[PDB]
Amino acid sequence: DLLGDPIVLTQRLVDIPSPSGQEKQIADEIEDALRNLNLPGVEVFRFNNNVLARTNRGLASRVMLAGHIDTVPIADNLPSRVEDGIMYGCGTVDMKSGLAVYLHTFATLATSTELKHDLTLIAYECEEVADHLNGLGHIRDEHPEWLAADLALLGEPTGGWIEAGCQGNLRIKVTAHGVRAHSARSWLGDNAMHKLSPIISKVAAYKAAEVNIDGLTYREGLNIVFCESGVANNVIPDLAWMNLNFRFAPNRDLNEAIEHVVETLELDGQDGIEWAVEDGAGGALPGLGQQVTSGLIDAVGREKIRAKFGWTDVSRFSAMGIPALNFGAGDPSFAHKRDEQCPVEQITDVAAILKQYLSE
Amino acid sequence: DLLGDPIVLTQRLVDIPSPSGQEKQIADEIEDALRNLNLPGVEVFRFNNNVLARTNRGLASRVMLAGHIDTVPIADNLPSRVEDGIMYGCGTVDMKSGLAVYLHTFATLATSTELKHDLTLIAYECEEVADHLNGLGHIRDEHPEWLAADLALLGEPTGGWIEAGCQGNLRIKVTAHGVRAHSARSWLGDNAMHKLSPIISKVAAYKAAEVNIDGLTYREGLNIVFCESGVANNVIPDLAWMNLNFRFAPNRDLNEAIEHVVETLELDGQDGIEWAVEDGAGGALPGLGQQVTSGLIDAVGREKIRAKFGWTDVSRFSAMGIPALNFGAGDPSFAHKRDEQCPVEQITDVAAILKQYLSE
Ligand SMILES: [Cl-]
Ligand SMILES: [Cl-]
Repeated sequence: DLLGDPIVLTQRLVDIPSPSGQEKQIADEIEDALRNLNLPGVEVFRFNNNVLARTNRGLASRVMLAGHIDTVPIADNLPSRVEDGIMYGCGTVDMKSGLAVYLHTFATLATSTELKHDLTLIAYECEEVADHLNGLGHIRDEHPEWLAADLALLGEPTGGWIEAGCQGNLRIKVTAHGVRAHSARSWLGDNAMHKLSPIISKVAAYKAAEVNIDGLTYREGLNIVFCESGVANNVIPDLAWMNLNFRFAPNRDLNEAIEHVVETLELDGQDGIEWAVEDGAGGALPGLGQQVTSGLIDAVGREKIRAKFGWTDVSRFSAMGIPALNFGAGDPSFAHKRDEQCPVEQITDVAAILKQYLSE
Repeated sequence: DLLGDPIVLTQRLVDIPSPSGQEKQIADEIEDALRNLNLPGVEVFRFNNNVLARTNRGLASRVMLAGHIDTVPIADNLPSRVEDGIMYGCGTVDMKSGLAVYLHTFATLATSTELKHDLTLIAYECEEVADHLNGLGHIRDEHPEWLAADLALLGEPTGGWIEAGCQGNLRIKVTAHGVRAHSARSWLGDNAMHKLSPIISKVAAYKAAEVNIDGLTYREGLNIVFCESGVANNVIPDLAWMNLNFRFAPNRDLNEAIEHVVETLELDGQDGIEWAVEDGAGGALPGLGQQVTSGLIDAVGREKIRAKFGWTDVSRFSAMGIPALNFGAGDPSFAHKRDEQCPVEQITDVAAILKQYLSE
């Protein structure tokens, strides 16, 4: 592992197969590439298949550099080979590029006297699987102190752009109960499916709330994504359920997001209707209006920064009270596509931006 | 085959296995039991596995006696054995009782000088299967003249009661089309499922119309019986469909029933929504207020006659412009139950009622 060059490290990390669960090797290499390379003041920490590292140069602000080392199950995309200006392979866009960059820059500026911000580097595992294996997850649960920082940056592929923060994510399953009866004697029973009619109506009528933050504009989303009901053409259904997916702006927290959905749809009070949260997640504030961030906005340009409507591990930091942004290489597409295309150029563009940000 | 006794014929017809498609034998026996028994003026007609027979004694009114000779697939219910006042077996309640009765009475009164009404007897096949194999169906299609009568009686199990007419049956499949999009960017797409919200609301708000006929009261039914939509928790569904089941009073015909549903739910005009009829069927008027029926009402009692909310082949006659009633033996339950229980008594009760009706 070089760490002396950005593009080489990428093609090096990509050629090391790391589909979720088997990040063992790529993790071990990164640890040893940092240890055998004896950077003074730099602390290396091995936690499962996560690799943490931090400097303690006193210093005012602190920047977090995080990225996942795992990939989606490989599909004839390894090893990698560069084809005239562009690198094809697996992971070239999903982190392994940004990861190479986040690693490279930390290896260099850790001992550079012109480092304006303390650095933490977290290369974590199992991002591509249920939130009970997530590397950042266990870290937050056992060693939260390591997450501490004044700004967090996630290597997620953004094509050199800054996709600031992320929106909260809430999935609720609304279930209506009735009683079976022959569809010709409907009155003898109670149509469960019809009970969702009022709740459905409010959802289809709901106009998503919208909020401005740091010059950015986040828009919410409330949609029915699953609706299943029925047992026979001549039987009044006694059971009907839905899946509501609520995407809330980073100015809300789960408890608020939940309370908003439950109040607006009147999930409590409606007889025969039960609801429950199947998945919840916090949003992420970009905090662009802070000095800790000033430099980075400049090294990228105010007109290359949009809001992230999706959800990334960026929230795990914002939960800790840490502003976070998505900043990586490769087009957001080719994400899990069986032909990840990453313009070899963006690798150096990003690495350049980071130095300008962390040196001014 | 006796035809000299009602209860014997029943236990005889039951012991002859006739699950849909194999009514061959039971059909052949009935034909030959009528032919070799040379009733003068009586015409016997063999059509597929249906057995028709009619008298032509001039006479004013004419009564139709119809019943299906087939059963639901047998399930350890044959042969049959009577257990102290009650007969257990397969078909003992689903027609084979009424069929025995309808046969018996036709064999007797066909040459009796005290027969007030001309008689047609139709013992048809494949009632227990899609309406493209139905015996009465093909008869109506090729030899409608045989269905001609002033009153029709179906041997369906009603436990000696008269279940008058039947309600129409309409199933429409409403389908909404949208466009896929990430549930966090819902605005980029169009939620198909939300498009059914207005139509669903009208259905859940619709109060079924209700009509009185001949002292009887029919109530309609409009219910969603199937609702399926969704492709992923993070994907705006582009496709959503429903199954509406409309049960209309016998004062409406299919074209009216359809037009009522389509107007009330505004199925035309709503953009992105297509609808289609999957199944339709006419209702059946009881016509109890007619002289042709006078006798039968008396031989049963005005307080043993209720309205049939379901649907029976009784409609196939009412379509021909012929009032029709459901009058059979055995409890309406035990219908397709793996233990058909028919009180051996009701066999003679019904046969008695019929004579009193057809002799006065
Ligand atoms: Cl996004
Ligand atoms: Cl009924």
